[PDB]
Amino acid sequence: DLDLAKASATDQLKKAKAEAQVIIEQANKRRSQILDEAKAEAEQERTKIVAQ
Amino acid sequence: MNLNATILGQAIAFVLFVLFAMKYVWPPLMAAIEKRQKEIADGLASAERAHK
Repeated sequence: DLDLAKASATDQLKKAKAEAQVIIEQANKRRSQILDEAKAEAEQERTKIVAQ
Repeated sequence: MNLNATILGQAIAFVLFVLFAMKYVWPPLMAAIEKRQKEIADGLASAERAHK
């Protein structure tokens, strides 16, 4: 029963260590998306105003 | 009845049987008993840790 307990604990900790890395990688992906679209709009709106 | 020199002849045989029993009979047996007791209780400890 204790050799089942070790297996289960290690497996679930590996799962959670994968999940955390996935979550934070997607967080950095979202950061990149936000920043690049902000860079694009910073020119779209400037060109709009300078044509107005 | 007849108080007799045997009152001494017994006491010798007494103090001998006490010592050989002490040094060379009791620890050998109680060590095995305590070994089986501790090594049954360790399984209960293992079950508790498995749950914990």
